[PDB]
Amino acid sequence: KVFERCELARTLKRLGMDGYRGISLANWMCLAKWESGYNTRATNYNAGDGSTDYGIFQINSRYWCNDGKTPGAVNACHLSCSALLQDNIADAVACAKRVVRDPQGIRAWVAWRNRCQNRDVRQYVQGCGV
Ligand code: NA
Repeated sequence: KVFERCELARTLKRLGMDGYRGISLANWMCLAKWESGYNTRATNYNAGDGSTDYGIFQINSRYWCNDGKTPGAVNACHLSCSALLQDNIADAVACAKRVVRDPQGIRAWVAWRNRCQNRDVRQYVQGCGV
């Protein structure tokens, strides 16, 4: 599923993302935009370490989910990476929350640092009623 902007804004809000561990909704929106273009079945293979980035938040298999084919990986979110390719994003949101509970927080994603950090991201939620 490829979400419309405001459609995603309200979906994330209903899932408890607005201000989670201090991260505004607009930051979560900006992250999803640059990571996947709001596409829940987006995937990216990294031949180097045999890992794959899954879903709307492009969460990596070396640490967060199990796909069975990533050498010496772990499963911190305790989910099959398939759960991160569902049209319903509740499981992906639970995993993104687990990711930010680590030391780096939202900085865990390099795309956030490049396209969202030190910028006014309010434009991602403007007009969505959130
Ligand atoms: Na894994």
